[PDB]
Amino acid sequence: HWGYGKHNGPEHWHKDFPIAKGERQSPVDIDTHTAKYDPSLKPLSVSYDQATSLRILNNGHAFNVEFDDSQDKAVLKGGPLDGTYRLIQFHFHWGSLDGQGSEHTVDKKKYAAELHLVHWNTKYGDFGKAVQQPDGLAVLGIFLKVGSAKPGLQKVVDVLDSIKTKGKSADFTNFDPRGLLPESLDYWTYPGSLTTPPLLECVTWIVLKEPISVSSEQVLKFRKLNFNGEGEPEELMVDNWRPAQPLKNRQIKASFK
Ligand SMILES: NS(=O)(=O)c1ccc(SCc2ccc(Cl)cc2)s1
Ligand SMILES: [Zn+2]
Repeated sequence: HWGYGKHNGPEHWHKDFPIAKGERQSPVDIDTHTAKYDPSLKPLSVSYDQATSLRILNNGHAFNVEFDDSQDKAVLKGGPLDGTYRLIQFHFHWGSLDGQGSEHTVDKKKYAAELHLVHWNTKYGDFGKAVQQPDGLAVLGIFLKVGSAKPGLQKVVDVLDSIKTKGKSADFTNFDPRGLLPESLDYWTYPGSLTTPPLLECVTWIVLKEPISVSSEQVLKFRKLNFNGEGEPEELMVDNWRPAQPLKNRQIKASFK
């Protein structure tokens, strides 16, 4: 199976998922000087007051915090988007060391981690249908830097010891994802893909400019997770990021001057 190791990592993925070498792959480097301010972009609308978290799952690649997406409870709209996109899950990508971990980069800078809030376009009815469409998903990406703790992250951190290994899940209700946002919703946006297999070219990416800060201690607990299943040789869950891919024929737009 695919993963992040030496033998099954990003440089191998194209052998089973040829779209890995496609024309709208993610992540990318965001060249801040080349990104054009687009005064026609809207403020984003992040409506998470009725979000219903259900469960957290170690899927062998990351951990996903899952939401009830059976009604418009937690939705993303506006910005570059047409229509309404429902929150299904969030997850992170992180490094073995603070100097790497993000998937997007900003003028080649790597952040310690990157949060992805994954949303699907309601016009397609369910997530599986959405990922087959070029405007099927909207992923809100937020960089993490190490400094002061993020108080709204600690609930997530504290449940990680209960889902150490692949396939473990735990009940995770009443978690408010608004506590993971930065102050500003200034963003860059471009058309891209999933950053893991199957690498489908179905995402409008919205990457916030302002990182959140989390503590060393919080990230260290991410790095205690395991890629392996229970009882299997321990492989720490670290460096679960895909590097930047060719920009090709795409324009990154900025919401801000
Ligand atoms: N890291 S990311 O681009 O946000 C991300 C990669 C993978 C997803 S959900 C993966 C997947 C894709 C297709 C199906 Cl049908 C079920 C799950 S979001
Ligand atoms: Zn992701």
